[PDB]
Amino acid sequence: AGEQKCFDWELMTNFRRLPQSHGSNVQQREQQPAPRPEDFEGKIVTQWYA
Amino acid sequence: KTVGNPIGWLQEMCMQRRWPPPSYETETEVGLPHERLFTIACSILNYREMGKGKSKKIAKRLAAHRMWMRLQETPIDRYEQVSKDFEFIKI
Amino acid sequence: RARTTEAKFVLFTADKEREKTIQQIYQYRKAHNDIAEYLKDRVLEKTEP
Repeated sequence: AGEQKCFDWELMTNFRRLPQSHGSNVQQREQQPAPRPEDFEGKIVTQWYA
Repeated sequence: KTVGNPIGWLQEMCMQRRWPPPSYETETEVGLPHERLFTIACSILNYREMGKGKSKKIAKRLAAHRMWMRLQETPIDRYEQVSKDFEFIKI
Repeated sequence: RARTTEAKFVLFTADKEREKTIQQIYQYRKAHNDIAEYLKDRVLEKTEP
């Protein structure tokens, strides 16, 4: 609220540990939700296939 | 697909039909002593078939199986890659 | 040799020899168990040949 800053509770309550990078096969990728751009904007990703 | 004792079946067919018993000949023994290959012949009447194997037993069995089928018939430049999804399976 | 705590022992075998090497490892474990139980149960007063 205003120019005052506060602790970022949500990130730490979510990121207790960094999730491990695991690949996805076509079978389980088929019913996964379609990637949406705003979830990929300004984030960190890694190549699990390379 | 060699499930059984094909030499026994071969001699069974020979002696049941009073056909001459299966004669077996060893022509060649080729290769280094730790990789010698054995070649066994089988001859019954006018039919002669070949069987090869790492052992005289195996080559004999293969020749017998081959001629057993015969007498019934006639009355990359690249290494393949590996997936990264390999895991450590406990033993 | 892997004597440290939580040490990792890794075996590299191909797919076609998986069954045979698994049987070999079970045979080794059974031999170890047989050695242990033979040393445990056997009792002798003379304790020398």
